[PDB]
Amino acid sequence: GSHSMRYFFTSVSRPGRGEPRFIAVGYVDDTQFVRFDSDAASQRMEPRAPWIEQEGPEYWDQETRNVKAQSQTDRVDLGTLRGYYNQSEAGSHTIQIMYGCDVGSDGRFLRGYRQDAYDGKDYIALNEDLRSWTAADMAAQITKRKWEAAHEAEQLRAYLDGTCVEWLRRYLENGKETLQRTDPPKTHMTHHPISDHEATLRCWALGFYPAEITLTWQRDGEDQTQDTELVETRPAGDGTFQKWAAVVVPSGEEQRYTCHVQHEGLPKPLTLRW
Amino acid sequence: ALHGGWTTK
Amino acid sequence: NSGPLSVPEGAIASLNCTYSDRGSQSFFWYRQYSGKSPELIMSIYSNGDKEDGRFTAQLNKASQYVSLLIRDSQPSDSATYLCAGNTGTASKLTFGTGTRLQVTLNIQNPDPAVYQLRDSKSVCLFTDFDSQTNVSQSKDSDVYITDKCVLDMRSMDFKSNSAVAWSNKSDFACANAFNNSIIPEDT
Amino acid sequence: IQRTPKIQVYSRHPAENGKSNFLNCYVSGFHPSDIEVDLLKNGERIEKVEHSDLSFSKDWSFYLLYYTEFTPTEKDEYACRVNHVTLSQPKIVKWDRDM
Amino acid sequence: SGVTQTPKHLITATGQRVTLRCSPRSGDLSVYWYQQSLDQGLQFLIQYYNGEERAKGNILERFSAQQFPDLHSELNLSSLELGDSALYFCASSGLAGGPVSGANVLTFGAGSRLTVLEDLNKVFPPEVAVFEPSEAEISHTQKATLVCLATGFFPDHVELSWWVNGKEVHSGVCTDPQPLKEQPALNDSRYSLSSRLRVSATFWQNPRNHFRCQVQFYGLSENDEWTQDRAKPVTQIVSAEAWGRAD
Repeated sequence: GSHSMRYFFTSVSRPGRGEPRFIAVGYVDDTQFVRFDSDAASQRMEPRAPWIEQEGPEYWDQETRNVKAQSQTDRVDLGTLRGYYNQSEAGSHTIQIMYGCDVGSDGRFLRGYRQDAYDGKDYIALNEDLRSWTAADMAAQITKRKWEAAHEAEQLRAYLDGTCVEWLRRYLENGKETLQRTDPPKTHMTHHPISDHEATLRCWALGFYPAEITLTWQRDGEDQTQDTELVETRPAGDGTFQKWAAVVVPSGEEQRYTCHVQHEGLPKPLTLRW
Repeated sequence: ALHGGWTTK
Repeated sequence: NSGPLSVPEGAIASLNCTYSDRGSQSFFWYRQYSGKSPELIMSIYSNGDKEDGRFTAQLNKASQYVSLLIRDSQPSDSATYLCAGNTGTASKLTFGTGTRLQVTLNIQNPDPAVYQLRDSKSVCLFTDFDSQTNVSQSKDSDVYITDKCVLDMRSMDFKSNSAVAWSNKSDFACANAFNNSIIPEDT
Repeated sequence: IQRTPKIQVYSRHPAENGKSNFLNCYVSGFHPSDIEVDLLKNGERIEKVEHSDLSFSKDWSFYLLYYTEFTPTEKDEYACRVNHVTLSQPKIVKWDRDM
Repeated sequence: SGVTQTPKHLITATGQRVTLRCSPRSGDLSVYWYQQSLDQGLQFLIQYYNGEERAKGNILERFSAQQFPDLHSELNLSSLELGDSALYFCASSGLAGGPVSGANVLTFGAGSRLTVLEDLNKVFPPEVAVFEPSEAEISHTQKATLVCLATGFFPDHVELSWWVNGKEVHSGVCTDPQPLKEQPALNDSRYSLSSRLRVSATFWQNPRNHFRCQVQFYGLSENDEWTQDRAKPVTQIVSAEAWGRAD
């Protein structure tokens, strides 16, 4: 299978309460391995996965320096954009940045991406061709022209096919015991009578990795998406994920419904019947 | 690892 | 790599750089004339080749090879060329060992001779000599001989070379001032 | 511009009474990021509660996970109290093993 | 340029403290301090970004640095040694927020040359003399080459130029690249420099042409103490004039 490394950054302007809050998190495919909090006491890049703690002090110094650089740039951009939209100085605003790169099973570079948002709306993104930028509003056209004049797309592309992919290969080779595993989901089913007429028949799948899983309901061959209420895949906390999908069924015909679970850790898509 | 720098918006 | 190169005018100069840090992502060729400040002349981001005007930069990151190719070298290209590397827009630039490029001029009509100038005191001027002429520094210790110099009269496009020796003693004549010299043409 | 957190209270493993486990409260889909999340045992706060580091999904909506170690029993009931800008009063979601 | 460094020349003794000020280009946020000695190349010292420290390289603890909120920076050196004599450069990259235009490059400043001496009692201004073209050159090549010799100065800080009738001339001018150490055995020996200006023969034969050789010597900044009875070897200009002969 393919793999991916991503970095998430959130800067929140809290005027009057000091300098903006800045939080940075690093993920390898689903696993958080580095983090940084602008309010943390260490003020350093901290490990969060057991397979990243084995890096030398030079690595941690470099990552700390780069994180603080990102924080400085984002703290400047907060005021820049607050002035762009003529927004009040007392309002709290949020900049969110995500960038990363994907690799294949043999370790070859597949694609890369960067996306920046302001207050939860898309601000500026890197196109699929890794050579142009897509801007949402007129304020983002300024940043688009600014980054085009600064050859930023080329430098980012040189970062993606190089440093990014190489460090992702290193991370996959170092934490191969837990990052290349495929935990199959353990499935079961519960039945809760809502009233004397209808009942909720819930289909559970627990302890699977990664989080990509498909839960479907069938009434004798056809998928009925009129009552299927899926739920955000939640982290168990130990490294696995959980997900349930329920359906409201008239009491007396629970035997006509089937739950189908599709996951990469299962040879055949399982079928559950109450 | 991370990137080295980026241009202000 | 430290020079000089001594590439004649109109030829193709090729410089290369030794870079230590293996973590850089973008590379730059700066040019620095003597005493002045380094000014950027080339930027390269992708592995491979890039060309701009008379300059051609080349990069192979896996082997840490950075090279510059100056086409149709001119006398205004004699300077120290430095390579630098960075990992982002405002990241730190680390410079490698630069290389000195010296572009020699071709004289069409040479007329070597040695003169003597007298003013309020004695120097011997040796001008109009060929481009391929090595000038030794000092036969004795009380004598001072400087290296070459290039005078470009732009009102005639007339380019010539020169050198000066001087001393204060009776043992200084312009015929024996250049004891370690070559050209058989005189006053 | 603003979005209300979706709250999920659950346990790490199938809660077998009398065996150690963890109590998870996973909030997602909210914006802005400022949010208070507390874990209540029989109504009172729990102070030994560690939370994950802030991240966000593809729709720029943040998600946090609060967890704490415990041992489920028959009489002890647990809940999660979430207070956000999108909520006029703090929302309490009770734990449900039989779900 | 846009980047301004102060001072341009500085001469101090061992164990002293000096300060180098640098205002970056209008529109840049980051300020880099580099050191270039003759032995090595450009060595990265430090880099600040919008007041905060952005990067630090191999820099001694005797060196402090700061960037003020007005984006200008200062670099303080303490307990100066002879090996600390180098050329310190200040560059500015990084682009401020907004529609500010400019290239995503490092713009270097004019530099500031610091020379550390064990004692300032060996600093001497140069003596300048102009030597007129010979009768042989006027008749042999139909040209005329005036020579200028500036001898007996220390340290190396010097700039030579030619002024014809009050206008600085550059056509047909050549100055020596490196000064010549008078006694190459002494560590604190003086230096000499030569320059040449070549014009046509009939131009020098005009007795109304006035050629001046000007030597700008950078020395003490009129703030250093001077005890010996000779004149202060301060930053000054020594000139040697010459008129044209008709014979």
